[PDB]
Parts: sequence; structure tokens; C-alpha cells
Amino acid sequence: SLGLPEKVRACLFDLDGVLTDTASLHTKAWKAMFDAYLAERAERTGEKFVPFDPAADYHTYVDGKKREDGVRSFLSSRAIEIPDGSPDDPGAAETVYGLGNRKNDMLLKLMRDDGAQVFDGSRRYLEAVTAAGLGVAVVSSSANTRDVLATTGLDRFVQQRVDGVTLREEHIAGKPAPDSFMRAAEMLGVTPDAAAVFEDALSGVAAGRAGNFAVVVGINRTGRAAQAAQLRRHGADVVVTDLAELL
Ligand SMILES: [Cl-]
Ligand SMILES: [Cl-]
Repeated sequence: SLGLPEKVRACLFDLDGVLTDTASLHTKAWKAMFDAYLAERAERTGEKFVPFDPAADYHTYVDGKKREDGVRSFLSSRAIEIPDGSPDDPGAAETVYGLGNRKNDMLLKLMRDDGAQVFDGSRRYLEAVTAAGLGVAVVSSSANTRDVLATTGLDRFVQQRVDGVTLREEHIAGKPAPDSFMRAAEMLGVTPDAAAVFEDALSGVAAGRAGNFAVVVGINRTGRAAQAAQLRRHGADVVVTDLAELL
């Protein structure tokens, strides 16, 4: 059954933290950027410095979202708003795009050091879904999704991709809007009531629920009950610590 109802004919996976062991790299890059930006703010304004919490702040405000939505959402949680700027703003600019580019510069530095690794259980699950003849899409906010799927070889399991480039070029609202999962379902030729969503991000689980997908599977690798509770509260039908728990 692969943990799925019989009506499910396709699986939609997030990338970082679901298929590849790359969520900690993104989290490190987000925290390092935001700590430096917030400390630089405190130097300018005299406001109290409060670091970026790589658990609660990442999971609530950043995880899964379009990069610039993650910037705006975390900043808003601190009662900070800055101009959006332009997509090619340098990382030194105090704009939403600038901070996103600053984080992306960080991420690429970390990624070139230690390349993306696949979770063994995720490889097993993709092999099982593929052997069962189910469609597979990857739906991620990360702009590097195509490259990650290529270097890991996971692209051999994936028929459709909606990633950070797709969101920008097709003007698709990111998670927690359901729109990017619905675009992937459409590319796969299935309706949401015939599709399963696999997500480690609270925003992504909420997107799956908002899209009325047949099953929303949350992934909790934190080892803490609190994130599993949040995944269920945000709309996950199933929570696993690893996809192999469904085999
Ligand atoms: Cl990105
Ligand atoms: Cl469960």
C-alpha cells in the first residue's frame, strides 16, 4: 500500500529534508544570514539583538516558502519591514531580494563544500513508488532543485518538477498556498484527490491540506514531539520520521 490509499496515483515530494539531507544546510544559511543582518540592525538602531532560532523561527516562518516570502515572514515576526528591492540586488543591500541573495550566497558556499546526500529511506521509498507505477513530482521552493536532482541521480525517479525557478517564471504563489502542488498535479495528469503530498515544512503541510490532497504525509526528523504535533495541527494525516516507515 506504501502507506497510501488505493485512489492515490501520484506522489508529490518536497526536496530538502524529505528526499535529500539538505534541510540542515538551508537552516544554517538562513540562521547565519539573519543573525548577521539582525546584529547589523541592532548596531544601526540600538534595538535589542535577538538571534534567529533555527528551530522555531525556521520551522514557523521560513521552512518551505518561496525565498522572499521566507524573508518577509521572519522579518514581520520581529516587527521589521524593508523594501522588496529588485531580484538582482547584491547581498549587501537592505532589501528583501538582497537578503534572499545574501542567504543564497551562503547556501552555495556550504553546498559546494558538502554536496547533497539522499536519505537512504527516501531512495527506498522512491524505488517502491516507481515500481508501483505511481507518478512522481518534486515541488520545492529551492532554486537549485534541478541541479540537486541531477547530481544525486534522483531525477531518474521524477517525472515533473515545480521548483523555485518555476515559481518565479510562472508567477506561482508559494507555500502555504496550494498552487504549486496543484500545478504539479496538473503536470502529472492527476487531480489532488488522487495525489499524495510528502512534506517536512509546516507551510507545505498546510498547502497540501488547502489543496484537498488525498493524503498529506508530514516528515519529522527533529526527534522532538513538538514538531510532529505542529505537522498534524497544520494538516498532516500521517507523520513519519522517515519514509521507510511506510514500507
Ligand atoms: Cl532558493
Ligand atoms: Cl501517522
